[PDB]
Amino acid sequence: MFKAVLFDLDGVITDTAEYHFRAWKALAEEIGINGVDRQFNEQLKGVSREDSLQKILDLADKKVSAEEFKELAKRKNDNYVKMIQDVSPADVYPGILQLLKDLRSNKIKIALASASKNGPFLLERMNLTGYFDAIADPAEVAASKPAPDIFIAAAHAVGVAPSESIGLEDSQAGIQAIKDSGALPIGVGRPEDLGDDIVIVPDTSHYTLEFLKEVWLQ
Ligand SMILES: [Mg+2]
Repeated sequence: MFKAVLFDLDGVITDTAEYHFRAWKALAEEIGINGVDRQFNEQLKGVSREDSLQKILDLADKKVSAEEFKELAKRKNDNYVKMIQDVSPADVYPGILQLLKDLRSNKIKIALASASKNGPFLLERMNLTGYFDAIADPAEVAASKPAPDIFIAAAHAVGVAPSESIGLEDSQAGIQAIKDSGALPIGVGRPEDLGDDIVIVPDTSHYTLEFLKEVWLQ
C-alpha cells in the first residue's frame, strides 16, 4: 500500500480565487484600467503574477518601467495577503478533513506540495497543520510544475520515495509533475483539462481513503 499522499493546496485542499480576483480588480480599479471583471478574471486563473499583471496592462495597451511593474505586483500581493486573513476551517474542501484524519490514523504520511508562498499560513488558518508531516518549501525548488521537483521534495521530506506515494492535483501541469516524480496521480476535475490516461474524480468528496486504496490496488 502507498506510504504517503502528496497534496497540492489550491484546488484540492481549498482555494483563494475570490480573494485573488478581488485583489486584481482592486488594483485595476486603482490604476484606472477597465475590464477586470469575473469573466476576464478566468484568464488569470493559474497564471503567474507577472503574466497576470501584463494581461491587465494589455487591456489599456499600458506601458510601464521595471520598477512600476514590481510595485504594482507588490500592491496586488499586499491586497491578497490582507484578504486571506479571513481564511477559516470552513474553507476546507469537502472530504479533505476526513481524508487527512483517515490517512493519519492509518499512519500514511501527509505532505504539502504547493507552490503557494502562503502554504503554512493557510494550513494554520484552516486548522490543518497537525495533519501535515511536512510542507515542501517552494522557495527551495529549482523549478515549478510541470517540473516534478516539488513532489519529489514533498515525498523525500516525509522519508519516502515518490514511487511510494499518491499525488492529488486539479491542474494539468500538476498531474504531469506527479507523473514525472514517479508518484501515482489522482486528479479532481475533468478529462478535458487533466488528461484521460489518469484516474480523475469529479470533486474532492470522492477523495476517500477507501478509494485511494482501490486505485493503488489497480
Ligand atoms: Mg491545484
